[PDB]
Amino acid sequence: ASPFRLASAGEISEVQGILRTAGLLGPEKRIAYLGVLDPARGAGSEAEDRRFRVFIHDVSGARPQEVTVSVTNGTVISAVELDTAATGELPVLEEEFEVVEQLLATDERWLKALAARNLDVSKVRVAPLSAGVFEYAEERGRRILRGLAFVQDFPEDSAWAHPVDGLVAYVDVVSKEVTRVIDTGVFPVPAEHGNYTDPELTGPLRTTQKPISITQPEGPSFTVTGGNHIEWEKWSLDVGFDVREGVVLHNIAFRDGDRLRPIINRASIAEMVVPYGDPSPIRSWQNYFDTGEYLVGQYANSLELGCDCLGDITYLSPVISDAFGNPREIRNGICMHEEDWGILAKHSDLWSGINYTRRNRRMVISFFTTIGNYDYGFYWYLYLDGTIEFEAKATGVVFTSAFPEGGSDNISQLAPGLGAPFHQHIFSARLDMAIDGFTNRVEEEDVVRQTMGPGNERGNAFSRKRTVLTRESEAVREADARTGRTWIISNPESKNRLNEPVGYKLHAHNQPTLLADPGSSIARRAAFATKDLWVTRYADDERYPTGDFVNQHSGGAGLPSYIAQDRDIDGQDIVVWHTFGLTHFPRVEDWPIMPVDTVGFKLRPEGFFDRSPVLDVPAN
Amino acid sequence: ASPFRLASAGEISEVQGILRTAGLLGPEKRIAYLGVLDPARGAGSEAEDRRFRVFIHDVSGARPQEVTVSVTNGTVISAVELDTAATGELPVLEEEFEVVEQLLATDERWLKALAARNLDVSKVRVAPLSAGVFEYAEERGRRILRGLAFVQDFPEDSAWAHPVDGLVAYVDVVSKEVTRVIDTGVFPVPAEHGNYTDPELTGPLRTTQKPISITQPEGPSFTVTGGNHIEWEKWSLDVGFDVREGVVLHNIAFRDGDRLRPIINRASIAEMVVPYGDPSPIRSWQNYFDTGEYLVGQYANSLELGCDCLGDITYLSPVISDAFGNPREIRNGICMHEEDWGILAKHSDLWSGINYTRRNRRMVISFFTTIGNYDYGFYWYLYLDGTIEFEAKATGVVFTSAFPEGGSDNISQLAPGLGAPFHQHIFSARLDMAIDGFTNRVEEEDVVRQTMGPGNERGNAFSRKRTVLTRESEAVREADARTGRTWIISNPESKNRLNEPVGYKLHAHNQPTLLADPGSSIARRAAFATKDLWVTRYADDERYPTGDFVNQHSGGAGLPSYIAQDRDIDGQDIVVWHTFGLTHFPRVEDWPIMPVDTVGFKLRPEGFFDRSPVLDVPAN
Ligand SMILES: [Cu+2]
Ligand SMILES: [Cu+2]
Ligand code: NA
Ligand code: NA
Repeated sequence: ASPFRLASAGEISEVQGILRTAGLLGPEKRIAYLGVLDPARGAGSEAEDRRFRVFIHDVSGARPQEVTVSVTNGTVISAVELDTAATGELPVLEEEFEVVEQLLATDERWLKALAARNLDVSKVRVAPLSAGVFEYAEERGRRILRGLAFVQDFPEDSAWAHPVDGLVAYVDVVSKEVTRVIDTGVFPVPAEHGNYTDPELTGPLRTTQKPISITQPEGPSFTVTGGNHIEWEKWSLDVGFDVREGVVLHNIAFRDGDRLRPIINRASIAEMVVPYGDPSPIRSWQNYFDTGEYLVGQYANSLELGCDCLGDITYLSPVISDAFGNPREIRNGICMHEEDWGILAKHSDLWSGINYTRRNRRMVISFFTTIGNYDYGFYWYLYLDGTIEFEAKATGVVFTSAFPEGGSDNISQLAPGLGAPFHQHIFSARLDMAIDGFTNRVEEEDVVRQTMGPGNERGNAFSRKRTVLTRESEAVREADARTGRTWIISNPESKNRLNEPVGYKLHAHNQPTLLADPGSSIARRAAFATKDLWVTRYADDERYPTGDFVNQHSGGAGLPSYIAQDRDIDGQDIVVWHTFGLTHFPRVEDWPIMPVDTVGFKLRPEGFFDRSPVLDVPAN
Repeated sequence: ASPFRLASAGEISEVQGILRTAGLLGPEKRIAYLGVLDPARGAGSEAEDRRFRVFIHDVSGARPQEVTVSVTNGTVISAVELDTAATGELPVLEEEFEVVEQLLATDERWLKALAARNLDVSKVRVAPLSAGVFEYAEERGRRILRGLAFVQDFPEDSAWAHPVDGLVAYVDVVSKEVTRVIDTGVFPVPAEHGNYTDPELTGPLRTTQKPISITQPEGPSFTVTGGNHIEWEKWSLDVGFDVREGVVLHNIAFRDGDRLRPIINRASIAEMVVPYGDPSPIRSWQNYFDTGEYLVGQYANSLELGCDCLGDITYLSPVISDAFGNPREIRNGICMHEEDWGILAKHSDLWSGINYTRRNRRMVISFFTTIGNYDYGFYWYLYLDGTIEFEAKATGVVFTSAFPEGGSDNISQLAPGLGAPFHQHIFSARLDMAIDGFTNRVEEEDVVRQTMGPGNERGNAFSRKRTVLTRESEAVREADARTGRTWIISNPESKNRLNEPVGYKLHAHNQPTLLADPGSSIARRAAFATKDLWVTRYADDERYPTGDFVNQHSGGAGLPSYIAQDRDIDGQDIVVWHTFGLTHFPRVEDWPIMPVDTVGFKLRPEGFFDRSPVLDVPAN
C-alpha cells in the first residue's frame, strides 16, 4: 500500500513490458539506470501512481533517452532524446567494463608496450576507469573508458600488488576502438605479492580470540511492516533502495507522546567523488564519481550472517534491473539490527541519595558496496536520544603505482618499489529537511569570544551568535572548527514549551574539502566538494549535487547552477547538502588490505523536545 | 612482583604507621593526597623500593607538609613544609564540603538573605566550590571555599532544579569564618521539580525494549596477571590507579612477532577544568579543576554488572587512603572487557575471486566519577589494528542558575525561570611517549595545496609537509582543521623495512580551546587549555599541566614554567600533552538529567609496522 515501498520484481518486469510495447526497448537498447520516483509534494495526491525513471543506452550509437513510466497505468509519461555532448553521458554499464581488456589485448600499440616490459598479455588485467573531461577533443560525444594495467601472476593472485606504471590507454566502448595508447617509459613492476590469505604472508593464524556471542532471546525491539517500514523506540521511517544512491531513508519521524513529528523527509548520499593527487600523466585524470558514474547500489554485496552483520539481523533483499530490464535480487543486501551503545545517562546524587543509570542503544541500517579495489560501508544510526548519525567505512585494497626512484611528494611507499598515490574520498549527504513540517530555516552558529572589560570584568564570559541564511546566494558555507561552527535547522513556526523554535543541530567532522586547484577539471565537475554546506530550496528535479549525467560531463550542472536561482530559504521547504570526506595519505599499515577508516556527521536535537526524550527508558 | 602493581591495603596501613611514628599524623592532621610514585628512569632497575607521596593538611592552621615515605624500608625519605601563599593550597578535603553549609546556617547575613526569600534554612543545600584567585587580598594564604545555594523541597528532591540566584558566600574553612556574603538581588527560585525518577515526569516506562544478551561462552580473550597486568591480542600493559588522576596506563607495548615493542610509557588524564562563562558576579569566579582541586579518583563509582558494564566483565577494586590514613577499597571501580567493533577489513575481488571479511574488536578499560552535579566516564580503548583511543563521556545534571527576565547572552533557558550557564569541559592527556624506545621526536603534518602550472598541468596534485619540533619553545602548537593538521611521534633511530622512521599519528577532534580572555585569572591558571598540543622533555617532577598544588594558585604553574626551560626535544625522552574539550551551550534536552556527550582523541600507527598488523586474525 505504501508509496515508499521497495520496488518489486513484478514492477521491474512491468516497466520492461511497457518500454517494449512502446518501441523503446528493442535488442540494441540497454537500461543504464532504473529507479522509482518519489511522490510529488502533496499529502495524499494520487491514490497510487508508481512512476519509474529510466536511462536507455543504444549500443549502435543512436542517441540515448530519458524515459518516465507509470507502472500503475501502463503508460510512458515522457521520453526525451539526449544530446550527450551537451548534457553528459549515461552511467557506465557493467558490460562495458569487460570490453576494455579484450580490446587492448589485440591492439598492436598495447602489445608492443607489454613486450617492451616482458609481460605476457594473458596475465595483464586492465582496470577500466571513468574518463572525465580533459584536453582530448575527439572524446566529446563519445563513451570513453581509460585503462590502467596490473599483472596477475596466477588466477588467485592480487593484481593490485603489480601495477604496470608508465602506461595508459583510452577506449571508445561503443565503436570498440582504442583511441590512444600512451607509454611514458618502463617502470619495474613491483614483484612482492599482496595475497592476504597466503599463510606465507599471514603467518600462523591467532588462536587467542575467544567468541563474543550477541543474541536477542525475545527477538529485536523493532518491527518491520509493509516490507520496509520500521518502527523502533519512538522512531518511524521507511528504508528505500536506489541503484544509484544505495540505501535511502524516507519519512524519518519521532513519536513524541501522541504526535508523530517529522524530522527528515529524505536522507541519502547523493554523490561521492574520489580524486587522485598524483600529477603523473598516467593518473592525473583519475577521479571516481562512484555514485554518479558507476551507481553504488548496483555493486552492493550480499552480507553474510555472523561475518558482515553480527547479532539478531533482519535483512532486506532489494531488487534492481539488469541491463535488459529483468529483475535482479541483491540477496541480503541490507542489514538491520539494534545494538547496545553503552551508558545513556548517569548520576549519583549526594543530596538526594538517588543513584541512576540508563543504557543507550542504536538502530543500525547498513549496506556495503565494492567498486574495483575499494569497498565502502554505508551506516545510518538512530539513537534513543534523538540523535541521527551517518558513518562511511572505507576499506579494500589501495590503488597502487610504481614508487619512483628518488621519491615522490604525491605518492606513499608501501613495499619495495610499490607506491600508493595520495587521494581523497568525499561524500555529499542530501538531507531534505522537515523539522516538525516543511517550513524550515538554517542558522549558522559560531562561538563568540568576549574581551575583558565593563560587564565582563573578570574576562570569563563567552557567548554565541546565530546568523539566519535567508537566500540561496548566501547559503554556501565553510567549516570553522576554531569557532566551533555548527548549523541549526529550525522551524520558526513550531515552538517548544519555552517559546523557542524547535531545531536540530548539524555537527560536522571538519575534515578538509577538495584540495585540487580551483581551475581544475575536477573542481568544476565536483564543485559541491569545495564547500562544507549548501542550502537550496526544494525542487523535484534537483536530485544530485553533480546533476543527472555526471559521466564525461563538463561543469555547468548541479549545485552551482541551482544556487543561482537565489530562492528564498527562510522558513521554506529546504534541502541541506553536506560535504564531508577523508584525505588519504596511505600508510604501510594499509597494505596489503586496508583496515577500516571512517568519516561521517551527526544531527542532535536542539530544543526540539520540551525536556530529555529518554526519561521513560526503563532500568531493565 | 611488579613495580607497577596497584597499591594494597597493607601498603596504605604501613604508610599510616610510618607517618604516625614519625610524629607527622597527629589528630590535627589530614591526608589530602596519597599515591604511589612511579619508578625512576632505569632500564636495569632491580631493587624494589615502593615509595608513596603524601600531602598532609593541618586543621589547626599549621603549615601543611609534603612527605615521601618508603614502604619497603619503613622510613620517611623527605618531609618539606609548604608555604601555600607561594606554591598553592592542598586539594579540597571531602570533610570540608559539609563545613560550608553548616557554617553558613548560623551566619546572620546568610540567614537574613534566606529570610527575605522565605526559604527554610533546613532546606537549603550549599554547593562547596573552589575559590580560585581574584581580587580579594585577604584570601592569599588562606583555605577558602565559595558556596552557592540550592533548595531541596524534600529529602529525595533534586536540588539542582531550585537554584538561589543573586547570592554567594565565601568561607575560610580552617578558621571557620564567613568572610563575605554577597546579595545582589532577589531572583525567583525556579519552582518546577527535576526529579527524573518521578512517574509524573517520566510518564509510563517503555515496554518496547527487548533484551540484548552479550556473553563470552569460553571467557574473555585477555589475561590478567599480578593483579593489574593485561595481555590481549598482542597488547601488553599495566593498569594503575591514582587518587588524583584516576586510571593510569603504564608500559603500553605491542608484541610484533617475537619482539615486545613499547609505544607509550605512561598515559593519563592529568588535569580537567570546567570554566564557566557567565559574567554575573555570583558565578564569574567559577572554575572547577576536577582533577587538580578535587581528585577525580577518590569519587570513582562502584560499577554495577549489567547496568554500568555489560558483557563478560573483569573488575579491579583499587585501594585509596581516607583522610586519616585508613585504606578504603573502591569495590568494582574499574571495568575491563572486550567488545565487538564491526568490520576490520573487507574486500571482494573480481579478478582473484576471493571474498574476504574480518571483524574488529577493542579492549575497554573504564571508570566513572561523580563530582557534585557532574558525572564523567573515562574510557581507554585498544584496537586490533594498533589504534589507541581515549573517550570521555559527560553526563549528570547541568549546573543551574536563574534565567533572567529579558534573556541572557551567557545562559540557556531549560525550564520556566531556570537557566544553565555556558561552560566548557577541557581535558589534558599527558602521554609519556616511548615509540620503540625513548628516543622520540614530534613532527607537525599539514596538507599542502599546489597551484596548477608546470609539473601540475591538470591542477590535481596535493601533498603534505612535516615540521620537526626541535626545542620546547617551538613546541606549543595549535590545531588547524582546514589543513588537516596532525602530529606524528616517531623514533628517528628505529626504521621500518622501508628505511623510514617508525611512528604514531595523533588525530585530534579539533574542538575549541579555552575561550576566556587571555588576561583572565583562569587563562593564567589553566594555561595548558589555551593550546592544543605541548611537548616537553621528560622530568620526573613535571607531572601535571597545572603544577602540583592547583587550589588557589595565582597562575603560571605547570606547562608554561616547564617549557620555559627550552630543552632539546629532537630525538629525546619526551612527553606529549594534548588539550581537548567540549564547549557546552546547554539545550532543553539536557534537562533534568543529561544524555551522554563525548570527546576524545586517538593515535594510529604510521609506518610503525612493516605491513598491516592484523593479517593473522582468523575468519571465525
Ligand atoms: Cu583511500
Ligand atoms: Cu557541561
Ligand atoms: Na525540505
Ligand atoms: Na618519553
